[PDB]
Amino acid sequence: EYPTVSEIPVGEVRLYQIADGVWSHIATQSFDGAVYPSNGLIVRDGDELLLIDTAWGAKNTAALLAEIEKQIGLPVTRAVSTHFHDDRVGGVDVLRAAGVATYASPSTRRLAEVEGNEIPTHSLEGLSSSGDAVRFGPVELFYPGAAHSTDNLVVYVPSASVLYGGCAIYELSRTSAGNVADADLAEWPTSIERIQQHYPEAQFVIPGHGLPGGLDLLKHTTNVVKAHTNR
Ligand SMILES: COc1ccc(O)c(-c2n[nH]c(=S)n2NCc2ccccc2C(=O)O)c1
Ligand SMILES: [Zn+2]
Ligand SMILES: [Zn+2]
Ligand SMILES: [Zn+2]
Repeated sequence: EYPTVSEIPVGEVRLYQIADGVWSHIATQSFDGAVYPSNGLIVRDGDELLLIDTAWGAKNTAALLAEIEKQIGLPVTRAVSTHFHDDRVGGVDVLRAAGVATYASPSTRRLAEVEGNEIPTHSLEGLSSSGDAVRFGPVELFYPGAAHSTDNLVVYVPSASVLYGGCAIYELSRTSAGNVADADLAEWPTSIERIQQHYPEAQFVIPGHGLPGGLDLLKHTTNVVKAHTNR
């Protein structure tokens, strides 16, 4: 039963094992009087944890580490932010203070710095060209090309067929485009095509926000992006 926007108060974080040593983390945040859910990933790396993305702010991210310290007991050693916006890097100073090594592509780090946002300390090399893939312990990092943002990465857990799409992939419940202020609408469908062509084997697909599904979430995102383009 995947945790939903309701059963999580803004300030709290729930974990949801997906497979052997793979969790999503689920948080909530208020924007413009509404409440939205947010997903990241946790991947066991021997006796320690890889974190993908913050829980959308300093308070939610301190809760996330406390919820990891109650429920799993292993130390987060590294974190990756999948793009430069506040829902992915907000909480990076909290991670750093606790001893977590924070990572992002040089492009994410430059865009975060221009935007004023928290800047992960470490640089991920070899992701500057669309279709680039690099190994990062128990996951592959993949730059599909510009989509939700010019810098957006996706993460694959070969051991488990878990594709974490971040904010480049929409949940089925989302039937209109969200925040596309920094998006490349022209390149978004091609970038999703590179994800399909690189990861046909994926069996679990986690959007940046809301429910996981199958690879149908890629075709869903393409349908929503194209409808928005033709507004
Ligand atoms: C200060 O934090 C914010 C506020 C508003 C925002 O749109 C964001 C944000 N930047 N990048 C993304 S993705 N953000 N969240 C977007 C969002 C949140 C919930 C549901 C759907 C979306 C979406 O626009 O795709 C971050
Ligand atoms: Zn964003
Ligand atoms: Zn997002
Ligand atoms: Zn659809």
